[PDB]
Amino acid sequence: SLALSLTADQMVSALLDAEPPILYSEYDPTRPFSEASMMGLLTNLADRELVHMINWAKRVPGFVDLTLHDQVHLLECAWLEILMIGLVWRSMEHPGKLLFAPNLLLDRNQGKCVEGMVEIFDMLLATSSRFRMMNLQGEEFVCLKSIILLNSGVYTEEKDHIHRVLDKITDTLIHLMAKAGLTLQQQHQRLAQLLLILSHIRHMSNKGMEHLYSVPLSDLLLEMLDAH
Amino acid sequence: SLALSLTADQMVSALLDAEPPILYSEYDPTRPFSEASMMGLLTNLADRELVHMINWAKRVPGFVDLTLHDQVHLLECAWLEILMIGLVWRSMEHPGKLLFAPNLLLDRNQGKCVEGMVEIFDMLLATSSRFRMMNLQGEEFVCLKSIILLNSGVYTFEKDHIHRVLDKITDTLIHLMAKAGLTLQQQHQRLAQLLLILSHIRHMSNKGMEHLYSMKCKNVVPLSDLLLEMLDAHR
Amino acid sequence: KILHRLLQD
Amino acid sequence: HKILHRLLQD
Ligand SMILES: O=S(=O)([C@@H]1C[C@@H]2O[C@H]1C(c1ccc(O)cc1)=C2c1ccc(O)cc1)N(CC(F)(F)F)c1ccc(Cl)cc1
Repeated sequence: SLALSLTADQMVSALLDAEPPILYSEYDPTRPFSEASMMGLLTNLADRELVHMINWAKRVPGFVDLTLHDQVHLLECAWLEILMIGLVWRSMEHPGKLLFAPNLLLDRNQGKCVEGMVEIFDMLLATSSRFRMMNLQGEEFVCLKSIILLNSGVYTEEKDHIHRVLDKITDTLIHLMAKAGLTLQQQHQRLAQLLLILSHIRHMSNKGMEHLYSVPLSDLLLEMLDAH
Repeated sequence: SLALSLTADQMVSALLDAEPPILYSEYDPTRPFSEASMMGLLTNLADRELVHMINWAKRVPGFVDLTLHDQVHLLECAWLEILMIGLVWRSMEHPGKLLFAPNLLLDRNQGKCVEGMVEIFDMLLATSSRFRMMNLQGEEFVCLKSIILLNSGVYTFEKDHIHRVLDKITDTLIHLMAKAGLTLQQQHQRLAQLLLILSHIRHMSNKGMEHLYSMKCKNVVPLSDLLLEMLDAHR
Repeated sequence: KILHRLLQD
Repeated sequence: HKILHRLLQD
């Protein structure tokens, strides 16, 4: 209800303020490097990121209006997509590389250190390339990330309240683009371009899980997984 | 590319004219269904639908402009999504049911036939429900289906060409909405609503490919060489 | 579920 | 090779 009264500038302000921090990995450049150890680092990182994501989600306008049940479902559905879009965002200024952490920058080399992760790696790289090409803005990014949270589990009422919040975020994206000087035609085109990328992010998340079920996992990650 | 020169009305007319026909299921076996007979019917239907899909795709403006290899890639990526959005579309005026063919209308009770088809069944039903409540129009549907064809494989690769065509279809969707009388806010809002449903259609396809892959290994029904090739591309 | 404790905290 | 190619060419 508080979400529906926000102006677009206030929505952007709220999302920006809610942003989680960028976490460090335990990567040691001296330390030698195994399939298991690489996955170990990433698992350690993702697990800590999940904690922040959970508390970030509570700050996404509209999210606290849902039952504990529905909050759990949305996060279970979206968490990998959300980690992935975060990764693609912070990797934008690093062509050909993925910035998993400020002290963990990899190209598709040691992505092959894990069986099949190279496939996901290339897809993540392509997404980062696409964001870079479009010159994706921070304000646009936080909008997209919130959309993923609200949308990915929505098709498995408060489902309509979620659609109204989603509509608000759409309004906010358009407002941002109008301010950047885009013509109305250019606004609709860019909006579509951004949302179609969300189909690819869903694709990447699904392919990731499939490879997973084909690694060490924290108890929190395990709870999330056998939600898929 | 001729596709960029088309007007919005011309684009719509071209897409409508390109629509494949609605095929019938084999009229045997009939209800009730086993997992074998169910998959047999659906596999047979899907295989024949694929042939029409290929001829539909070569008629989507901009598609013929791509190299043969890029054409193959897009169809390999999108084919199940395209079959699914088609299914959801023709199931719209049959709430609670899926119209696989005019003589093959199924409910979720028949979905438990070959688990986990019931999970995908429910996802398809939900999508149909959403389209119906949104009063999705045929002109909007053909735009969405063409977007799926061009977009679903574009980042697994001129990509600029495909993106210009995609923009053209966005222009066409808005054009359709504006003349339906929607306000500027309603316009971008419905555009977003429709495109977000595409991420769910992607999700359904992914889960569906897994299932078909398991069926291949379970060897419950012999798959066509064409279907195997479309499937193998996702392995 | 740990997710509950974190969501409820 | 792939059947799809053939179906695409004709
Ligand atoms: O999708 S994967 O590539 C995944 C994506 C990327 O690399 C893998 C991975 C990752 C995630 C969790 C984890 O326990 C280990 C690794 C990534 C990651 C992304 C963003 C981020 O902030 C942190 C980590 N993957 C498949 C694999 F197993 F082959 F690697 C994957 C999928 C699910 C889970 Cl739970 C773990 C890994």
